[PDB]
Amino acid sequence: IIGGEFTTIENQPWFAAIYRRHVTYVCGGSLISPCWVISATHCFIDYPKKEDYIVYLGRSRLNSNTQGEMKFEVENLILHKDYSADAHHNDIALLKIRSKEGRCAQPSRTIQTIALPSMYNDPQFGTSCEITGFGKEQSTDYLYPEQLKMTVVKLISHRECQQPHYYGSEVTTKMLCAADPQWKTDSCQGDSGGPLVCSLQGRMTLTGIVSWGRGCALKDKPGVYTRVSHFLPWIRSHT
Ligand SMILES: NCc1ccc(C(=O)O)cc1
Repeated sequence: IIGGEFTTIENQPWFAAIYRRHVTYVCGGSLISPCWVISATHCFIDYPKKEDYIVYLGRSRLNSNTQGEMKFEVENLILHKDYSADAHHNDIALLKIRSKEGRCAQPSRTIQTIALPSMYNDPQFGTSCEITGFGKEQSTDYLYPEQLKMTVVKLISHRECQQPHYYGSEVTTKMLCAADPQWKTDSCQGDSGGPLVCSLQGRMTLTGIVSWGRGCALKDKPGVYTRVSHFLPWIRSHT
């Protein structure tokens, strides 16, 4: 996350930190139900083996065990069959979580689920949503922040993101663009699979999943996100 502010897991009780054994940080995710964390397929396409991943819930730091956190193995890693990169397409994945004691996640003050959107129901452009992650704080940074971060970004119309000086055609209607009016804050390397949460009808909804973007916080190059209300049939069936 470029710019923005620091936060703890209580301000995003649904944020999941995903890691890979041969143990490093992989991507963020979102808990949509006790046994399912939703994320981005490009995060796992290179190491499809569910056995190498570890998922945490209620964790606010990248390399320190946050009090009250739950650790989970991936009982199942489901990647979207129609995925394709180069501007990732259908960048969505589902991870079924299960602890060593074979249990899923149990809600607490630091672990809650996030609601999915109603079909094809997205806030109007210009709406302010938030993004969470352990991503880089600066494009030239080598390290990832140790503390979780979040920032605000405004939804951009498909017509506006469609423009050439923007992302041209790389962006599809199954995608949502979001960015800062001054391009001073945005998601970056390490924030993928993370949630784009917007308030829809007075309800916090998982509107988008960090997917891709040209660099970070650069003019006319918004962050692109997998449009969740366009993959509900895929989510319900697969869960
Ligand atoms: N602004 C979206 C975005 C998400 C992820 C990356 C990246 O992993 O390198 C870059 C940009």
